[PDB]
Amino acid sequence: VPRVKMNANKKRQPMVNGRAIINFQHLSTYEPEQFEVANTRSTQEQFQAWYEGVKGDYGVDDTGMGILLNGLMVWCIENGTSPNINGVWTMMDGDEQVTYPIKPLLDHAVPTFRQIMTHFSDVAEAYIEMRNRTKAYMPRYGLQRNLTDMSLARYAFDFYELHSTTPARAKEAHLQMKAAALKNARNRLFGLDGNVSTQEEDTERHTTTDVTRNIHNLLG
RNA sequence: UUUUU
Repeated sequence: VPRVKMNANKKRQPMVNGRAIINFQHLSTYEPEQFEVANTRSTQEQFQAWYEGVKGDYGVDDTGMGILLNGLMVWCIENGTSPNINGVWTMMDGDEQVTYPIKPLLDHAVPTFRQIMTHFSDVAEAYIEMRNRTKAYMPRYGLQRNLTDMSLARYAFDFYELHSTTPARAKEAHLQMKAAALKNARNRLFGLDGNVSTQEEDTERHTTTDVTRNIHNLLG
């Protein structure tokens, strides 16, 4: 008495013209990563374009970017990846402090800069645990949110990506800090258009006329 | 979706 193996498909199906459109053979093997089909982060083409833009502006090569990306990621952990950031971002070269401009780093991000840094969310999460083994390390973003749980330091930056299995109680904490940080976020599409209104005067000026025009139909 | 500095 062998054991039968069950496999179910079809059932309802779209059936646009009497036959199914879904390729169930391909659907069985089509199991991509959740972050590869999410619209909350930049695509591979957009991320690749951003990478070359930073190279052409800073002038460093591939090995230089590897060092810079580590410093930039740490800076983005402490300081949020807001589109309004300006000035320079700093990294420690052993003992001295070196600064790099922020403006060229924001120009080549086709989507918002937070989507670009979302690609570093998995690496950034591992960085916090590496720091939180012998010392209490809390990112400045988590300090500004008044998060009193040091165990939930893995999730203390604004470019963190939610996962199906990685967070269990951190989902509630991460969303609460997002709501607190976005309590007074204005959303205006337009504002201060480039037109200055005013008007245009098209009238000839002659010595025989007055400041504006001649006087007619006036008696006295 | 964005908006978290």
